[PDB]
Amino acid sequence: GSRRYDSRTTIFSPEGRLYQVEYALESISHAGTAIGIMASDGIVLAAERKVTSTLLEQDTSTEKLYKLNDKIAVAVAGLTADAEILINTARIHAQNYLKTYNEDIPVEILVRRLSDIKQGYTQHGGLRPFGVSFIYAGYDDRYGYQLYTSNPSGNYTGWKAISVGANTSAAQTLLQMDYKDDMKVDDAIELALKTLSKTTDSSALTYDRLEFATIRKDGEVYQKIFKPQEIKDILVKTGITKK
Amino acid sequence: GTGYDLSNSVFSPDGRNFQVEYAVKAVENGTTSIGIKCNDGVVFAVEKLITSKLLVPQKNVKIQVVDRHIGCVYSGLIPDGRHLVNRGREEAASFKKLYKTPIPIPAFADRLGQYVQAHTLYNSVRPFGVSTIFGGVDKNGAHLYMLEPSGSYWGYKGAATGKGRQSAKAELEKLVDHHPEGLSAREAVKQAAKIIYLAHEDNKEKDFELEISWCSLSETNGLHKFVKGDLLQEAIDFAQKEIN
Amino acid sequence: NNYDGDTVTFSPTGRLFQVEYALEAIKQGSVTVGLRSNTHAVLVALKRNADELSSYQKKIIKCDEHMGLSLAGLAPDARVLSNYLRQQCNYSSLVFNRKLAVERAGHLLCDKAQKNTQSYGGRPYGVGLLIIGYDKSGAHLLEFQPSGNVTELYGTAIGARSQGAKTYLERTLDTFIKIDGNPDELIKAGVEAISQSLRDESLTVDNLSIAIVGKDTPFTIYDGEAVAKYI
Amino acid sequence: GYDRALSIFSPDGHIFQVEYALEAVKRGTCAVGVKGKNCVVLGCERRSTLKLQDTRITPSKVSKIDSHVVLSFSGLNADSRILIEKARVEAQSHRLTLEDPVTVEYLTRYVAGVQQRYTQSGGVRPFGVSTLIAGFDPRDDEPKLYQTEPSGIYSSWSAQTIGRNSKTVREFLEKNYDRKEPPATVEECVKLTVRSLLEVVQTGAKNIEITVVKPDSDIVALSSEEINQYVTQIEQEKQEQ
Amino acid sequence: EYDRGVSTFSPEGRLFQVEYSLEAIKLGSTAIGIATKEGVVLGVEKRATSPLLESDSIEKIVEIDRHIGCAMSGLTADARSMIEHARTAAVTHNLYYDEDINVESLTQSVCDLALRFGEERLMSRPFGVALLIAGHDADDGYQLFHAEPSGTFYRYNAKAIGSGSEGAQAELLNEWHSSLTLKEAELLVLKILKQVMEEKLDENNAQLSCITKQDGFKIYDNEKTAELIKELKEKEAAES
Amino acid sequence: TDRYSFSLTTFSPSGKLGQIDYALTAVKQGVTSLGIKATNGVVIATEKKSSSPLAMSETLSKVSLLTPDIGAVYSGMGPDYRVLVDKSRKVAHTSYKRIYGEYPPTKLLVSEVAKIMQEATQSGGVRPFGVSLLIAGHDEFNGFSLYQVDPSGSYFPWKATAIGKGSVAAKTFLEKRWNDELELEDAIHIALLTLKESVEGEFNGDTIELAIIGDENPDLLGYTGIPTDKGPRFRKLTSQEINDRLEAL
Amino acid sequence: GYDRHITIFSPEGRLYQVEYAFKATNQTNINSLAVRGKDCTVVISQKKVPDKLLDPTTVSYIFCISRTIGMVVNGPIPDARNAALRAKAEAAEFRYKYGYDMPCDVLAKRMANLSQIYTQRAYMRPLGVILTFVSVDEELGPSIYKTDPAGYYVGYKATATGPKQQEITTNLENHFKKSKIDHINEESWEKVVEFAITHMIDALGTEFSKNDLEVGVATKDKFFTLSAENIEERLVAIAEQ
Amino acid sequence: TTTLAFRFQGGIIVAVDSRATAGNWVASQTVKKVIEINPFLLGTMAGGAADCQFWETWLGSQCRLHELREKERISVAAASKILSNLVYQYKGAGLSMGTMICGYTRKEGPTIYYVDSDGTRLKGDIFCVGSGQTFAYGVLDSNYKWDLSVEDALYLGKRSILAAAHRDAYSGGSVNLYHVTEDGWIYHGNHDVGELFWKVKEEEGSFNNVIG
Ligand SMILES: CCCC(=O)N[C@@H](CO)C(=O)N[C@@H](CC(C)C)C(=O)C(CO)CO
Ligand SMILES: [Mg+2]
Repeated sequence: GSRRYDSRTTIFSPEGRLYQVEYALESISHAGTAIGIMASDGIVLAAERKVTSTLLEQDTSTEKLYKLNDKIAVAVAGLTADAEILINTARIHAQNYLKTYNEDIPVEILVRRLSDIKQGYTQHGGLRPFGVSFIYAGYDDRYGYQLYTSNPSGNYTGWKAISVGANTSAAQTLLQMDYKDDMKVDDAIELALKTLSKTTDSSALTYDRLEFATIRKDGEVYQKIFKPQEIKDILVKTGITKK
Repeated sequence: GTGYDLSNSVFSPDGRNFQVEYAVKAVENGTTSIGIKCNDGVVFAVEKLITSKLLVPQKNVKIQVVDRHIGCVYSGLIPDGRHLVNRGREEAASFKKLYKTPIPIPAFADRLGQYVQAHTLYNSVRPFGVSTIFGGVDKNGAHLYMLEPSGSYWGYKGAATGKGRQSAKAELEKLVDHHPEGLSAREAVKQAAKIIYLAHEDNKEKDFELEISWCSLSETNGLHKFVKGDLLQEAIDFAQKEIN
Repeated sequence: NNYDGDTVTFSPTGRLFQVEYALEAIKQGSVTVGLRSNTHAVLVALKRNADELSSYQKKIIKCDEHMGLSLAGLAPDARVLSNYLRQQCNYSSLVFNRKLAVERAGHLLCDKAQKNTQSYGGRPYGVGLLIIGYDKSGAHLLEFQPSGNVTELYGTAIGARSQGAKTYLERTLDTFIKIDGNPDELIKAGVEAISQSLRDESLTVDNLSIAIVGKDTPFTIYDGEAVAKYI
Repeated sequence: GYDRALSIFSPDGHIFQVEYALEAVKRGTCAVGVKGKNCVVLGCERRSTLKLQDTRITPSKVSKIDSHVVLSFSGLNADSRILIEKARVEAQSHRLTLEDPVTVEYLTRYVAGVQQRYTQSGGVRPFGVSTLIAGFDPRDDEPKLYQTEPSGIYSSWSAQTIGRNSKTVREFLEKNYDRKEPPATVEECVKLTVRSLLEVVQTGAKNIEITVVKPDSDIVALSSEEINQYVTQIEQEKQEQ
Repeated sequence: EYDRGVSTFSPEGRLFQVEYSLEAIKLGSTAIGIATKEGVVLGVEKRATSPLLESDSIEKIVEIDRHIGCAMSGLTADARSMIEHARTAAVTHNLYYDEDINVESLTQSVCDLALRFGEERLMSRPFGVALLIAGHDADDGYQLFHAEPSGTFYRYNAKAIGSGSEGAQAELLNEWHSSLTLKEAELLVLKILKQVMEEKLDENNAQLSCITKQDGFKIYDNEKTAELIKELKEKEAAES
Repeated sequence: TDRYSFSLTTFSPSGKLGQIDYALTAVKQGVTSLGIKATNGVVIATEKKSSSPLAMSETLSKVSLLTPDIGAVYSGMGPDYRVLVDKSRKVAHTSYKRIYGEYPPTKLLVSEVAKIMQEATQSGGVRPFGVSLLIAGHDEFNGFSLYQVDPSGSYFPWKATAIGKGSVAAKTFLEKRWNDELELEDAIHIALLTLKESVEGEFNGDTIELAIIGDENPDLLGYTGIPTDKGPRFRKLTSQEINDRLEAL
Repeated sequence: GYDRHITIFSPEGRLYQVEYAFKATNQTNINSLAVRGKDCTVVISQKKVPDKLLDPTTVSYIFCISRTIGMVVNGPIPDARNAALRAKAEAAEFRYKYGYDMPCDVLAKRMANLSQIYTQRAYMRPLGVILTFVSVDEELGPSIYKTDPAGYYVGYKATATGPKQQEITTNLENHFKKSKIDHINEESWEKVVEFAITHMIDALGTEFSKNDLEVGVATKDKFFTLSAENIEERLVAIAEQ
Repeated sequence: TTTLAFRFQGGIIVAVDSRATAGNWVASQTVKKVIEINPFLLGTMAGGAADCQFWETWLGSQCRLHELREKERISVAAASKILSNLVYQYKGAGLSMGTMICGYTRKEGPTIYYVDSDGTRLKGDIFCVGSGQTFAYGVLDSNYKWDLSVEDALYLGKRSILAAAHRDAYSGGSVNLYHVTEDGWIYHGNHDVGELFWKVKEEEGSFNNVIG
């Protein structure tokens, strides 16, 4: 029958490793770098666009940063289409939680739901996993500001600062060097921009090659996706470009 | 590359489905079976290889009937032939239920052909290991058809399949060439007995039992009946006289 | 050999190797013989034992008061097939108040077995069945193979070394065909036939099973001391 | 739809997918469980890459199945999440239908049955997870410690470890656990557990989790400072022997 | 080889997965059964993998019903599904018929479940466990059945399964007679277990149980088994 | 039966999704098609490569309307594109117009077709689509937009781009010829000039297909009497208009 | 390897099964052509009856799909009849659901969509047939639309299919370059049948008897197939040309 | 029907009648309305005869399965809840049953649970179910006290079922008596009303509404 063509995507290697999970992580390793930093009063997400050209529109472009609800956002590294599938499911689950409990979904619950969705593909169904890694930046009343990551294995972890995609080792070393616990959100913006500029593969770091977002505080939490002009302003403000 | 013949419904670089051709190989290794369309009907005949004398004679019937007017004989995997005949019986039943009239021979042929051809579209199923000679009398007269494991079927003045298919075919052609006006029903019965006896020579090591049925507009009133009794013995004697 | 992976693959010769391997599973099974006259039909079964502490496995299965079978091969597949045959006889009796003809039972088994030789996933049944029955047409004996081919015979044998009993019945045909109205002589002929298929054994009370069906005799199975008179 | 038999037999009588799941368990964090006279202690190893990791929000290795029964694991953490969810749902269902919380053995048998089912179903791979389930049966002060493997086997243990370098910890436990005298005090049991972890944990504390289980739904996870106290006691007594 | 189906015949006429599962059963703990006229006896090697393992939690002999017990050997995790099926079969037969289920019928139901594998959903592989089903009913008295993942089952006066089954079968064949008593059967089971065991046989790594028409199916506690072991030692010491 | 219930697109050890790369390869061998966004409209163009001169070119329409304000062109395997445009037209109604009464924005329809393609790269027993699409649309709150959708399901917004054989050369041309002050007529002119390099044979209205998303066409509405019903912005250029704009190069 | 057996992409972006189905279309060694008249559409095909045991009247590759649509198939007769039955079903369902006769091009698009499905889903093999639909559509006039195993479909001013396809194609191209129109400027369908037979005899270089041809004519609100006697009339009238 | 069960110092007393009626027709006078689920578990029957008999036999099957799986006697709470969830699955379908699960376990002591086809499940010390529950309730409540002797409690249950059998037309036949102690249940005989009435009238001096 068809059993000869079945690649068996949900089997174990003799070492106890999932072939497809490892290969999808290797795939994500070539994706644009994304960084999340959790300050004491905010969270910062930054990412570099792998797709670059003079003719690419940036105003209407959303490739790496996505809104899940009004208090949680994601930085994406990997297959953007699998990412959009998972983001749609996550938005639906957040709105389900809202309809059921009349409260915004706690960040870890949403992250765990999305990680369970990811893990399902690695145990049954005989389908390929999602070639996407996520950095979730969120806020809830129970734990405050939260930063999580999720890889195709379905495993998820919580971080003060973290990076996914290309040059994760260099970015993680730089963050471990320059991260302090009591820092504010603006210092985190500066640190994220510095790490992206030091780990980029391009000549210089411009506004057109990166996406930026901040979840900060009026007693309320505001989620800001940075526009190209705001990105250019913050770049010239942190001393990475001039005018 | 290679491996094109390992799965069904796989096109080879020359555009062939090797599994169907292997099914045809399975067909050719079967016993001889023929059909002769005469002036007002059709006659079907088959050789039954009597492997031992422990076989109860006149039992173990091979000729099958669909509805009351269709006769079917097949060479190859006997169980695949029975399966195909069961499907054809379901088709004829549904056709009668919806349209009241018994299913015409071309309509029934297309039912069988679509079924067999569908069995060559997927790797999850094996093609039919039979070739089938069938037919009968409808409102448009007598019809004889032969259907291949590929799903290909055609209308024939005469048809033959199995081991002795070559000799049989030749004999059939002689008939078509000698009297183009046609044979009568009983004449066709005796001639089918002759052709089965002649085609048995390719299996002359083991003894055989002749089996003949017919569907004639005048001799059987359009119904399918086994040729038995005095007429069967008459055909057997005609065959004995024609071989010697 | 790349053509023996499943039942949906024809070999270039036109063969179905999984069906052939099921037949070979039969040939490794214990010997059982069946024969019939014009009024009766007998199954004799040499049931095999795993060892001397083992039980000689049940080898004859009743399907209805007028029909039964003996098996050679994979006992589970014979259980499945015998249950199907029981259900078909039961359906005949319930819906039509009609004892199922033995020929029709053979046809139904043929179709049930053929369904497994053409579909991916699953296998042909690894059993051969000898089916005896008395119906409105008299006595009947049928041989059933996993290929689906069912054939009506006066006598036959299946299992290991079955050719001895086969040739014995081929020679004794005109003798046992005329044992009408004397079940003991028919059973003795069947036991001599099954004895012709022994190499380093001899029939005893533990390894013998007999089954009889006939004109005024419903399908009955004799096991143990009941068969001692035929040894 | 997808029902292909992934876990099948090999000619030597092995189900390679289950053994590879055991392999995945062998590369997971170490987990140890020790039965006291009136408590069960579960210790767990954290990885040393905790640089920048947020310990407040990161999932802990010891998950509470019910007020009286807790579960730790070794292997793939996502499979563990699936198993833990199934176990918690079954515990609430047992409360609902029997009007009595699950026994540690019943919960263990349910988890092991799920794992076994996964080695027998088509289209699915086994769990790369082995579990230690600890607690006290309702209205009982006898400790219970059970272990389940990806194959579906489960068994009771006076003390047991699974995961990476668990053979060293197992040798230490076989040497230093007396059936005649189990650790009487909670302190003695926690001390034995942190010693068992330190045999393989080359970082010391902060890379050690400890959860104590006492009867009648008393469950407490030790803070890093209490673990540091125990570790300093172990280091002081290390020179003695 | 994954390049074939689970329901695939070998050229010799055997099911690959069935034979391989039998090979897996050969690797399991030893389980021996002896059927007498005073009852049936089932013994198993517990086989602890570490001194820390509490040997009491090794349930390799289970109760199907008050008159039917079971001993498992091989991948004992696979046994659970069969044990629940058999317990449900016995209780359901008692519900439908107000009587105890015949031992052969219970074994047949288990084996009907056994070959329900392949690729309308079934299990993917055969069981990796073999069963000794001991019981008593009024029709055939005391019975001991051996149930394989092949769907086939046999009846035995005595039968040994698992690791070291060959020599155990030989010993049983030599030492079994029809007039064997229950205690004699217990001692013989303990003897063969001690012979094929890789450790010194004691009450902690060997479990004994029996089925009597009077008292049903009872698993011997540690003390009775220890006394039987001491009595076997005394019996063996009184030989020349 | 359908035994193909498993993914036919898996990760290689290098991390590549082989079938997606091979579908992109199949796209690269497709006829050149380009799109250019202006300030008052968008233009999409392609070459009408007919195999036989006996074939009628008008039936082989490579530019397809999706909504009255959104059109599409492709490079790759024609039939995949045809079934994709059918699915897109259907989903524009089922998932949006029947819910909100208005046609969907360009980005949302693009994401729906991207979801279809991503399903094709992950569902059981199916190959990815062998096409890349250029979707040119206009909505009230985003203005004019031009998106490119790949077999992987990835989509990106372009000021101007090209796909197919002459993709690299055409894109270089567009990069050195495009500015944010461009007009719809200037964009049509640049599109014609860019196609002139990617078409070696005859270059007339009969051999090229060109369409625009510009202003609303009340004459193409079919009815009058609803002041809010402005008309369709998608308009396919006729061969005569193409010739009139070619004669003045 | 296996990318040559199912409809998936080769590293060169090719579907080898589709190409091999295209190859299978020429298995019957029969050529056919289709031409458009003033108000009709003619299809001629070769009629090869090799066996003397065959009923020639049942040997056909032209199908009456609807009362207005005719279909000639280049390929094996099992796949031909499969596609023909599917087309008849689709045309009847169209007339029922939408209240007007299915247009030729719409049926072509339907069959082409099914072919595309076969080339994208792996469980179903492509049909090794090339389908030529002819009609006199109420909105388009004489129409010829062709569909191939690849899922491609297109209309033609005239067309030809088979092994000697290119020769007939060249002849027709030359005639239409000379004639400067896209059809046959003849009023009667008999004259268009004559034209088609003449140009096939010229392109193939072989004469035809009445038993060597199959002629299907589509006129307004009718599609029929000529008998051997009607074809003999056409040939006899050709003799004077 | 009239069934009653009450717990006191000495354990549990269970007392039922034995009459089954199909309308005004007395279908039977010898119906066993106590199911002996196990040596420590009894179940009373009141309502549809088929419903009660069938579902309590099924409950006994479920309790046997529980013993086989958990190697432990099922609790009274668990058995009552099994039956309760079963009948609630059929709520509205037309099941008519009113049962009392009475038992002793080492965990919860002696326990009486009332279950009905409505899905109601109640734990209690005294219960009377059936068409004649009010009649038995009168006598039982008027003569109940916790510190009753086993003899006195047996006689109180017998007398309450007798009073119900007297006044209620649909109750009668024979009183079936059971005593549940820590060691399990003990049957205390089938007492025909046709003689017990006159015996109690003579010895007790009650039933002065009757001629005799
Ligand atoms: C012939 C069968 C017809 C039947 O089922 N009658 C029922 C209800 O009319 C019935 O006999 N119920 C008894 C209970 C016993 C029989 C278990 C009862 O509960 C009281 C009234 O509640 C007696 O009337
Ligand atoms: Mg295909």
